[PDB]
Amino acid sequence: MLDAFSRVVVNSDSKAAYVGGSDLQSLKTFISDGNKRLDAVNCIVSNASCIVSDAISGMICENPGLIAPGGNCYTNRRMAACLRDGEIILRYVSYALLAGDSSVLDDRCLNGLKETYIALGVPTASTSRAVSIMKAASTAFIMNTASGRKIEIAAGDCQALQSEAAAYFDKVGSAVD
Amino acid sequence: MLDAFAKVVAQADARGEFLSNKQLNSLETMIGEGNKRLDIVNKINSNASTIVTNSARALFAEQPQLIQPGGNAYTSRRMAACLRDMEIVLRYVSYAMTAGDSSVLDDRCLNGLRETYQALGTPGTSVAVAIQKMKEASIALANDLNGVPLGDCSSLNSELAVYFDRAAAAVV
Amino acid sequence: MLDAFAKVVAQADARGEFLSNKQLNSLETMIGEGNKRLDIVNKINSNASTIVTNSARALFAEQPQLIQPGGNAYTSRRMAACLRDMEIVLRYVSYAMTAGDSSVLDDRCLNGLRETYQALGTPGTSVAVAIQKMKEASIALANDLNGVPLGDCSSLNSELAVYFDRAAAAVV
Amino acid sequence: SIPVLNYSLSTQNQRVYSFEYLPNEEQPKCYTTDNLPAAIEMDQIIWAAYRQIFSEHQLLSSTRQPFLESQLRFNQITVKDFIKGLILSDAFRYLNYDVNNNYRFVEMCIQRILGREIYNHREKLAFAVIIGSQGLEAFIDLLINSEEYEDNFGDNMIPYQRRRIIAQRSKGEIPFNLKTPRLGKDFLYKQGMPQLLWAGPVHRFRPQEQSPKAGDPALFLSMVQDL
Amino acid sequence: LGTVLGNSSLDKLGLDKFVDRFEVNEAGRPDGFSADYEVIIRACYMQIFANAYIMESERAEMAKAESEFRDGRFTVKEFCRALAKSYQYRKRFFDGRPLYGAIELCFKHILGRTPDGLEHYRAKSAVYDTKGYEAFIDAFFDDGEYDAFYDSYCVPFYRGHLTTSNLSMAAFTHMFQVVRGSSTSDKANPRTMTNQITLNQAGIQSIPLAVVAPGADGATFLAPDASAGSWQTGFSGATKARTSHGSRQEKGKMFRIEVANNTQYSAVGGGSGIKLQSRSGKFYKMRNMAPAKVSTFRRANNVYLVPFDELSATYIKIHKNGGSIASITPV
Amino acid sequence: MKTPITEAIASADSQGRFLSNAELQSITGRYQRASASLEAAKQLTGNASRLITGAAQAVYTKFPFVTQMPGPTYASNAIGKAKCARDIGYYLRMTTYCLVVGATGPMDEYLVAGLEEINRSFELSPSWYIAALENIKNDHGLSGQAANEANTYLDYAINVLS
Amino acid sequence: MKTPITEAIASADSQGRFLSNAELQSITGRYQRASASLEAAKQLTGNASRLITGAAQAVYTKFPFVTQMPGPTYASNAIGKAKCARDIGYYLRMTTYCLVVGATGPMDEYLVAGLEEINRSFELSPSWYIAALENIKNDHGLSGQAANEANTYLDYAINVLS
Ligand SMILES: C=CC1=C(C)[C@@H](Cc2[nH]c(/C=C3N=C(/C=C4\NC(=O)[C@H](C)[C@H]4CC)C(C)=C\3CCC(=O)O)c(CCC(=O)O)c2C)NC1=O
Ligand SMILES: C=CC1=C(C)[C@@H](Cc2[nH]c(/C=C3N=C(/C=C4\NC(=O)[C@H](C)[C@H]4CC)C(C)=C\3CCC(=O)O)c(CCC(=O)O)c2C)NC1=O
Ligand SMILES: C=CC1=C(C)[C@@H](Cc2[nH]c(/C=C3N=C(/C=C4\NC(=O)[C@H](C)[C@H]4CC)C(C)=C\3CCC(=O)O)c(CCC(=O)O)c2C)NC1=O
Ligand SMILES: C=CC1=C(C)[C@@H](Cc2[nH]c(/C=C3N=C(/C=C4\NC(=O)[C@H](C)[C@H]4CC)C(C)=C\3CCC(=O)O)c(CCC(=O)O)c2C)NC1=O
Ligand SMILES: C=CC1=C(C)[C@@H](Cc2[nH]c(/C=C3N=C(/C=C4\NC(=O)[C@H](C)[C@H]4CC)C(C)=C\3CCC(=O)O)c(CCC(=O)O)c2C)NC1=O
Ligand SMILES: C=CC1=C(C)[C@@H](Cc2[nH]c(/C=C3N=C(/C=C4\NC(=O)[C@H](C)[C@H]4CC)C(C)=C\3CCC(=O)O)c(CCC(=O)O)c2C)NC1=O
Ligand SMILES: C=CC1=C(C)[C@@H](Cc2[nH]c(/C=C3N=C(/C=C4\NC(=O)[C@H](C)[C@H]4CC)C(C)=C\3CCC(=O)O)c(CCC(=O)O)c2C)NC1=O
Ligand SMILES: C=CC1=C(C)[C@@H](Cc2[nH]c(/C=C3N=C(/C=C4\NC(=O)[C@H](C)[C@H]4CC)C(C)=C\3CCC(=O)O)c(CCC(=O)O)c2C)NC1=O
Ligand SMILES: C=CC1=C(C)[C@@H](Cc2[nH]c(/C=C3N=C(/C=C4\NC(=O)[C@H](C)[C@H]4CC)C(C)=C\3CCC(=O)O)c(CCC(=O)O)c2C)NC1=O
Ligand SMILES: C=CC1=C(C)[C@@H](Cc2[nH]c(/C=C3N=C(/C=C4\NC(=O)[C@H](C)[C@H]4CC)C(C)=C\3CCC(=O)O)c(CCC(=O)O)c2C)NC1=O
Ligand SMILES: CCC1=C(C)[C@@H](CC2=N/C(=C\c3[nH]c(C[C@@H]4NC(=O)C(C)=C4CC)c(C)c3CCC(=O)O)C(CCC(=O)O)=C2C)NC1=O
Repeated sequence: MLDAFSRVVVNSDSKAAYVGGSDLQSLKTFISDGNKRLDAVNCIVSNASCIVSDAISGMICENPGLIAPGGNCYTNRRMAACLRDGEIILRYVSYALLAGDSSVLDDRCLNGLKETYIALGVPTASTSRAVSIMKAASTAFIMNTASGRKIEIAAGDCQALQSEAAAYFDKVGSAVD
Repeated sequence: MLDAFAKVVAQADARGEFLSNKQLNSLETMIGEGNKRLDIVNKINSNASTIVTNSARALFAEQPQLIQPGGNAYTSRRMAACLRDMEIVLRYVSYAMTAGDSSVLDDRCLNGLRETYQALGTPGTSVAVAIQKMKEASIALANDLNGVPLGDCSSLNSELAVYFDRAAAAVV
Repeated sequence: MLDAFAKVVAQADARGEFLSNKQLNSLETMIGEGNKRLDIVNKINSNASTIVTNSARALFAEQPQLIQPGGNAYTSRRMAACLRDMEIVLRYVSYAMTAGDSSVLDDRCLNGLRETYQALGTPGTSVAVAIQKMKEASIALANDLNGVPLGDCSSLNSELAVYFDRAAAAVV
Repeated sequence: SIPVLNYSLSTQNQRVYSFEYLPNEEQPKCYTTDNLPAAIEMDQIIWAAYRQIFSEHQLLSSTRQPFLESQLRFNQITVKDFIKGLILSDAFRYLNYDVNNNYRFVEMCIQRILGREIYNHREKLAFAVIIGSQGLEAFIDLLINSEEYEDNFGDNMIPYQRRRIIAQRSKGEIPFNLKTPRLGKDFLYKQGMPQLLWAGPVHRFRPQEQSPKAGDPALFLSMVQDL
Repeated sequence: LGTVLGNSSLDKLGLDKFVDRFEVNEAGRPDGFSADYEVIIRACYMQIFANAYIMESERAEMAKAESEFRDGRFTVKEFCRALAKSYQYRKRFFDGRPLYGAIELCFKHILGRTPDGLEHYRAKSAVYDTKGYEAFIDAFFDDGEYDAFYDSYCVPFYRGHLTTSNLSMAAFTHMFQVVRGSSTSDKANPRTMTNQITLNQAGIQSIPLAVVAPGADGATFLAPDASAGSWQTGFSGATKARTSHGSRQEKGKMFRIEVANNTQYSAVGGGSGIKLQSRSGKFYKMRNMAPAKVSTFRRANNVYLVPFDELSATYIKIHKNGGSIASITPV
Repeated sequence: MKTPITEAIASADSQGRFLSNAELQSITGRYQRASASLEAAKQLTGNASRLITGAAQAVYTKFPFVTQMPGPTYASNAIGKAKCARDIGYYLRMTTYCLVVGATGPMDEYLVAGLEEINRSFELSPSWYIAALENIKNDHGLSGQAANEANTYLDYAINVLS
Repeated sequence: MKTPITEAIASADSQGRFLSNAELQSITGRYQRASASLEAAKQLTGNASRLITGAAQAVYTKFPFVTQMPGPTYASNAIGKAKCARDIGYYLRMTTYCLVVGATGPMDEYLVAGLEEINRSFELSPSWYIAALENIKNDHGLSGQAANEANTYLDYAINVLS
């Protein structure tokens, strides 16, 4: 596991040199953008089970073959494991928003997952669909544009960070496909 | 590849003996019932494409997953691969129904194949349901009392259901 | 490649007709005599090596030039090549004895061959003498009244002599 | 490094789509490590492969290669590497190579490995240069690693004669090992021509008076017996 | 990932997550906080079931034993034993698969190494056949090994990769066949899902497999099976052999290369997009210029033994067909 | 042409060897079915005309648009009717050949090869011929093993067009 | 192993094809010779012992030097006699297998392949066994078609060693 700090340290370690002024300046921009990242992680963490609810309910309600008898959502137990997997995907994505680096997600959640879903018989296109719904849902919560919960935040711009979170979800969705 | 005979000779030689009289008597019984065997295989081959396609209609109708986008059945090319796969498994079941022993079905078709339907992300459980859609049709045509002498065929329909259950057991 | 049957059906289709009753009846007569044909081909195959080597002994003894240095039987490798060529021509005569029609013998072996034993400096006239040493032996084993019931086989022996005469006529 | 010169191109059978759906005949059976053959079917692949390169009479107990067999049966090589290491084996070089006039060995290589006749004389020219400089090794490297050979045989298949016989006809084309035997019509010319081969002429003798003349009925006899 | 980045080879092998360790450091019964125990409890399920999925319904199973860990009754040794005896652990690991499969799992769950030699397998199978199942489980727990490594107060961890526990070099490679990633558990991994023994020819004969690091091109793969030649007849076209004996070793050392995803759609012949045999749709390779309906690659995953001077060429050809390379080990 | 006989010759040719007993067993089995095969073959030739006419009529009754569609390819002219009966005549001819030869070799050679490309380039469809062969299969009037010899091949062509 | 059955399924498999009527005719013909094949197979098993002892004795009478040579290969010991009867026993065993199977597959698999290298490395002449098989071919005592089934294979092994 590596944050932004550790990635600057590792790159400067293979460079075999001190971090210096330039790397440090970009990391100063990380720190000044810190509280926006904090409130952003608070936005994704709050109402997150509701995100998983809406996402998987959208996945099944768009594609009704999963709940059809013989499908991979067809069993009550299978629906339980389905819901929990959505929850854990969103969990490690939330970690990748705190760390500012995808190292936790790449080392821990992303790796071995294609071979697991393929090893179970889980349809991968449906998983990338659910990851996509959590992506747009998560960006709409992170931009205070949720149609049900428009909570108070101080006004500002955070398009950078929304592109960052969309990069993590697209990393998972490209990882399962 | 081995038929029913070459397996008995292979065991007998691997022990390095003559074939015993009792073994010969039972083997005479197998030869003495072989017309029925030819008949069954003829009643499968002469309906084979209809078997495949009708089981495909049943399959895609009961599981509507496969056909829609994001599914293996959806691609035009992959749809043909799906149909072909069913044809292949029917072909080898017919071979191993003629030879008597599950030998050609266990080396040319079924061997390594569950490993392969996990490298393609294809639900092998749904493939075994496709084979379960072929077994019922194939036996239902095998037990047609029509054109053929009446009599006893149960001991051989039991021998047909073995292979279809073996393919279904081996893709999963 | 064409047997007895496929020649008749190939002519009939090449004219685009049904088979008349007369063709069907003669074809019934050929089917009604086919056991004798199988018997001859059994009696050639099960003695084939002996046929080859005895005709080789006869050939080399009668025409000593091939065996001595300079000739074509002189080289040990060439000698072995000589023998197995005799085995080859015997093999295709056995094929065309089964099929009834000189079809496999006239496309795979004999056609092109006289051209080949003119690119190697091999006397094809001597090869035809070897075939004349195999015809004698093969018919002399074909007419063995032993283990086989008595009957009339001149109408078939004569046909067999056709193929051995055709190879001898076609390597020269 | 001086590539192969641009040559012409002819039209043979191997470049059409003959619609032999549910093919009835004349397809070699197929000899492939793909079907996971047991001991026997392995031996049938091995013998067929030997005949295809060495072809018939040349294959013999002495030429036979035990070691490449023992490697092939155990999975240590591909069939394509077996065919290659076959041609590099020297028993194939003493017979079919030391005899053949360089342009002619090009026939038996492009034709015993690819299963097609040469397009024209120019093909024999170019490929004979590259075997004249690089050695036999890199020539066989050229044929095997070629796009064509990968396109139709892949990694484990014995080469066959492509489209020798048409579906509706019997004649087709003469068999391959028949077509290019080994000795070249003109190879001997440089040495002493074969001698003491008369006995064969001595044995078959016809008086001149017995020989048919023009206009007799007997000359056409053969036609009558075929009808 | 990359062995070089960060100066640590092991973490990027997929075993980075499993460093976390869990020793109860609190003496005396915890009456009300209920925090450390629910974490340690959860870690016991993560170890013993190896990330298998247990639900509220399935939390009713082993609720008693769970309520005995929380009391001065069981050490985590004995709690882990109690989780290992129960209905669940038998459903998953024991009933579904054979003893060799089951034996190998029981070492992944209880000791966290793999069995190395056949002697471990003989011992545990014989304990089983003499006495049954519960003495099988005891015979894992009731040995010097578990007591020494964990000392009855530490939740079990993976140590088979480590050099400190004594195991045969193969137990290293076998270690990584048994553990693939944080995600891969028991039902999920292809090699050992349910019934199939994870290790058969390899586990028994101490064949060092190779490592395919999890993820990337080689993430999805499984070795093709080999038979034994004329005696005990078996097919010989299934895979390249591990050995490469003989004269070929000329032209440089033999490299055993594993290719991982072979597929019709991916196989292109070097030129982008799927080539069409006929003008209208026919896509399999023509045999004798007659349509065949046989897949160009029969199974996804053929191996290649290739000597050094032919490497580059082979390396090209795999990438021409869109096959992806799992692992390349010098042989 | 694929016979049993040429199949056996072809296999033992490919193995480079003299015919073994195996092949002779195969030839035996061709000869011991050939009598029923010829009984079947004579009756189909014996009433081939009425089978053709009945078949084309059945094609028309099942597909009534064919006799009504203004087109080159449809039997609404005086040409597509005669050509309709021409092609049906061909199938029945090939079935009688296969009954004489004793495999599907004549039909696989003279009929089956490249027929999809004909039915693709000329707007031809399997259903029109499928319907014809169903009528022939229902109304040939053979009995016993001769009927099985007819229905084998008649089914076989249906397997080809489907 | 090469049977008629595995040969036909192998050929139809290599052509990418179902079992058509041709191969079924071949399997039929295997079944309608198999009764004579088994009658031949039971009498060979029924008196295998005396066939072996008489065979080895015939080999000794024809070749008197074999029982007199000092060398180990020759049956001048108490060992080469037992090993002599051992090898003759092998051939008679394989013939009985091929009479059961219906082709020469068991002999070609278990016995024929590699036999030159044995008879070349151990200085064993091909004729010895030729003489043995000639006695068995003369004294098996079968009659009719069963005798043809035996003499086919017994001749076949002689064609192998010559
Ligand atoms: C650390 C990260 C991490 C993950 C991301 C998951 C991934 C994961 N999911 C499952 C397992 C599962 N995952 C699902 C989920 C699905 N149900 C469906 O209808 C959908 C296709 C899909 C949700 C979108 C299901 C149903 C199972 C159980 C499958 C089964 O037993 O049939 C398993 C096997 C073990 C188990 O059964 O729990 C694993 C490793 N686990 C982890 O440890
Ligand atoms: C422990 C919990 C915890 C949090 C939840 C955050 C909450 C937080 N956010 C900001 C501050 C802020 N928060 C946002 C966030 C945004 N504004 C927008 O218009 C977008 C809707 C949204 C995108 C995420 C912005 C833009 C600021 C002000 C800019 C900045 O301080 O960087 C501040 C600065 C102090 C202040 O404003 O009084 C704090 C403490 N920090 C914490 O320590
Ligand atoms: C010699 C025997 C032999 C077989 C038996 C097949 C088996 C097989 N099928 C596929 C491949 C395939 N097989 C199917 C078939 C299926 N479609 C579905 O809806 C069903 C579940 C199923 C039919 C019942 C599909 C769809 C693919 C392509 C999968 C994909 O690319 O996603 C592949 C990979 C190569 C390819 O893409 O063609 C292989 C080896 N191939 C062989 O060589
Ligand atoms: C070359 C092709 C070829 C075939 C297709 C078969 C056809 C065939 N079947 C039987 C004969 C028979 N066939 C069947 C078959 C069955 N009867 C039932 O009621 C079941 C529906 C069905 C199960 C398979 C039975 C029961 C007999 C009679 C019993 C017997 O002869 O063993 C006979 C004996 C002769 C006769 O009846 O006139 C023949 C030749 N044999 C061949 O040589
Ligand atoms: C399919 C049919 C078919 C054939 C009929 C043969 C014909 C044939 N024979 C030879 C080749 C040969 N054929 C013979 C035979 C002869 N020795 C003599 O003393 C006699 C004149 C004559 C036997 C009657 C010899 C000796 C050679 C080798 C010639 C040489 O190398 O000098 C060759 C060249 C290849 C080789 O060396 O084997 C060919 C094509 N091959 C086939 O594929
Ligand atoms: C599979 C191998 C196989 C064979 C090798 C043949 C063997 C064979 N031959 C005959 C039967 C016969 N075989 C011969 C043959 C001849 N008699 C003569 O005196 C001539 C020497 C010789 C010339 C070829 C004759 C004349 C008959 C009896 C007439 C007849 O059945 O047509 C029969 C009829 C049944 C019986 O006699 O018991 C059989 C099965 N058939 C086979 O299926
Ligand atoms: C029973 C026998 C036995 C062995 C032979 C070793 C072999 C071995 N070495 C390492 C592990 C290691 N081995 C080395 C050694 C090397 N450092 C270098 O600069 C050189 C290339 C090389 C010494 C010549 C290093 C550096 C590691 C740690 C690698 C890493 O973590 O990056 C590991 C993994 C476990 C660990 O980290 O200790 C193992 C199994 N272990 C055993 O149990
Ligand atoms: C380049 C060097 C080189 C070698 C040294 C060999 C080694 C070798 N031997 C065998 C294979 C074999 N080797 C033997 C030999 C044995 N029989 C016994 O009774 C003894 C124990 C032993 C002789 C002393 C046998 C019997 C087989 C076949 C084993 C089987 O199929 O059961 C195989 C597998 C392939 C095959 O079946 O041939 C290989 C690679 N091969 C090579 O390429
Ligand atoms: C050897 C076998 C063999 C066949 C089976 C036929 C098949 C066949 N039919 C046609 C051609 C034709 N076939 C038909 C027949 C039809 N009219 C209809 O109303 C019905 C749908 C159908 C009869 C049931 C017609 C009408 C044509 C001419 C089509 C046109 O020119 O538009 C052609 C193109 C050449 C031609 O114009 O004759 C061919 C190859 N030909 C063969 O050589
Ligand atoms: C599967 C088939 C099969 C066979 C057919 C035999 C063939 C065979 N025989 C011997 C070996 C032998 N075979 C004989 C037999 C002979 N004694 C004589 O006086 C006669 C000439 C002759 C009997 C007719 C003898 C004597 C030996 C031992 C030779 C020696 O050691 O000198 C050996 C070498 C191994 C050994 O010593 O046993 C083999 C392979 N083995 C097989 O596995
Ligand atoms: C009829 C079958 C069906 C569903 C089920 C939904 C599922 C769904 N939710 C979406 C997307 C989505 N979902 C939510 C979460 C959700 N909204 C909230 O305000 C709260 C409190 C939530 C949890 C209770 C958000 C926040 C978004 C982003 C859009 C938005 O701003 O609302 C999207 C858009 C996906 C995309 O952008 O690609 C879909 C398809 N749609 C369907 O057609």
